[PDB]
Amino acid sequence: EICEVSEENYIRLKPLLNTMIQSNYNRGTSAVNVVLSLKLVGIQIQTLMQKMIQQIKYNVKSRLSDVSSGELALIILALGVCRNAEENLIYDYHLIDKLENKFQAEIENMEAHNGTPLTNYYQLSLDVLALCLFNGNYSTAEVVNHFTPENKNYYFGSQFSVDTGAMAVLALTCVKKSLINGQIKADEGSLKNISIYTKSLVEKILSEKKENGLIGNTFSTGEAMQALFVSSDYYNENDWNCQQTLNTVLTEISQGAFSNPNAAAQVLPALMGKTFLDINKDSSCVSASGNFNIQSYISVNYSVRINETYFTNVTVLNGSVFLSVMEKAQKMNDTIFGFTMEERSWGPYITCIQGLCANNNDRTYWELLSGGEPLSQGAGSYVVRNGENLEVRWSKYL
Ligand code: CNC
Ligand SMILES: *[C@@H]1O[C@H](CO)[C@@H](O)[C@H](O)[C@H]1NC(C)=O
Ligand SMILES: *[C@@H]1O[C@H](CO)[C@@H](O)[C@H](O)[C@H]1NC(C)=O
Ligand SMILES: *[C@@H]1O[C@H](CO)[C@@H](O)[C@H](O)[C@H]1NC(C)=O
Ligand SMILES: *[C@@H]1O[C@H](CO)[C@@H](O)[C@H](O)[C@H]1NC(C)=O
Ligand SMILES: *[C@@H]1O[C@H](CO)[C@@H](O)[C@H](O)[C@H]1NC(C)=O
Ligand SMILES: *[C@@H]1O[C@H](CO)[C@@H](O)[C@H](O)[C@H]1NC(C)=O
Ligand SMILES: *[C@@H]1O[C@H](CO)[C@@H](O)[C@H](O)[C@H]1NC(C)=O
Ligand SMILES: [Ca+2]
Repeated sequence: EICEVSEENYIRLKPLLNTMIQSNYNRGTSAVNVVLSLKLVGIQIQTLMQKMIQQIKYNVKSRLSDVSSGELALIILALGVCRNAEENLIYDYHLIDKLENKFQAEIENMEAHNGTPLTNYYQLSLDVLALCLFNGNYSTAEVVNHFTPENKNYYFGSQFSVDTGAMAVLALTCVKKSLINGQIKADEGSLKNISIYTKSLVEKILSEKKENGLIGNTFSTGEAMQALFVSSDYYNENDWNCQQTLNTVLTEISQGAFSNPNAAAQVLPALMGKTFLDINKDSSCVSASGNFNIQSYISVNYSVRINETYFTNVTVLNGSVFLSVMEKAQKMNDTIFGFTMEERSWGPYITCIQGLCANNNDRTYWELLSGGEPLSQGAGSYVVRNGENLEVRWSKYL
């Protein structure tokens, strides 16, 4: 099923639009995902477009080797949503060729490191999707080999990653269409296995549907909708009410749930009935598209769990974020609560605590929890409440 915001309710999407516009003033956040999101729904924003090109030219000319496969995949997707002058950058910089190498590096890392890629399966799916949409060279056998729904990389602990599953579905679906067309040849029976993979992934995605229509959490729903949009083969009308899901998301937007530009970007296309598969590299660019009218303190139980657990009661100003709690604890005791964070596009990411740093190959990371439940937001955004059992936990992907 495909549902979308009616033209009468377009005003409800304004907070998303506003959020993405403010990201112009944030040099730490990406413009690639934002511009991709906008162009996908037929929206062009000059300032953000200029920001993205600047970021792309910067990374290509002096950091291309360090750019992750998934990051390059998004760059290619953003530059080639439709045919324009900026799309030439893909072929002038040979980004598709570079993506093939980065994608192969992910594969060779899994062979060397017990099945763990350099990044993750979300990016791996982004890689296949981009290579598929832009006629890049990739092995379908490699896809059949690694994208099996039972693969551990679809799961973070015991939790199936809806985001990962959704992006995989979008990628696998592209390969399917490419196979049925004349774009790509493969060993006969590949279409069958990929279809089965997709079938299983759709079931796992729908199994994470909440009572309110959300699929996974608030921030995985948008791309989950995309995946379900293109995979109606594997579910009935009574397996999913798209309208309920849409309505719940719209409610979240009005409550400011999508204040993070990365989250706003990822949710937008589906709300307009669009998916990543609507990317037509051979022209869809409508040049005329877009007319825009324009003290109190609180206390929590903060704990750091590794094997043993260190805990204190911290007091912060009301409306403080999870990160503020961590910083207060660090001041109380740098030995025990001292941490290392890095600035990401999503925001502040916790890499190390007590000199103990998260490791990709070890499949280890720091997990944020409240009352034993994993947060849906980062430390920099999660507003804490009185009497909350806040916890940062050393965890595995399992
Ligand atoms: C892989 C993945 C992803 N993750 Co994590 C999950 N699950 N994540 C991870 C892993 C990262 C390491 C790895 N192997 O890459 C992993 C398992 C450790 C992780 C952890 C976290 N994640 C978290 C969450 C909530 C999110 N994650 C997603 C970004 C969720 C993603 C889904 C999505 N994007 O919609 C996701 C599936 C794909 C990210 C990616 O590669 N994108 C493509 C890439 C090209 O862009 P990128 O921006 O460079 O991606 C990098 C960063 O995003 C960073 N990163 C990953 N997650 C976060 C979360 C935050 C808050 C920040 C600031 C950075 C990150 O890791 C990526 C590789 O370096 C999220 C959209 C999933 C969701 N629907 O809830 C959500 C963001 C929501 C929001 N409004 O903030 C955690 C806070 C969960 C928790 N309760 O502990 C936690 C961060 C704790 C900390 N230390 O600060
Ligand atoms: C498809 O999967 C089946 C069952 O695992 C396997 O026997 C077969 O070799 C696969 N076919 C292709 C072309 O991948
Ligand atoms: C544009 O925004 C202004 C804000 O004052 C509003 O009054 C006006 O009705 C809007 N114009 C339309 C209808 O697009
Ligand atoms: C946790 O304890 C185990 C012993 O059971 C130890 O081997 C391991 O190093 C500890 N974990 C960390 C993160 O050091
Ligand atoms: C706070 O966390 C500690 C462990 O870190 C635990 O012993 C204590 O019971 C917690 N406080 C409450 C009331 O939940
Ligand atoms: C935490 O709790 C203790 C005991 O109730 C209290 O005396 C102290 O003021 C609190 N400390 C902080 C930093 O909140
Ligand atoms: C702090 O502010 C929040 C909303 O801003 C409010 O819900 C909460 O009640 C306030 N502090 C109290 C009374 O615990
Ligand atoms: C921090 O807490 C630990 C554990 O109670 C304590 O032994 C140590 O003296 C403290 N370190 C600092 C830097 O205050
Ligand atoms: Ca330190």
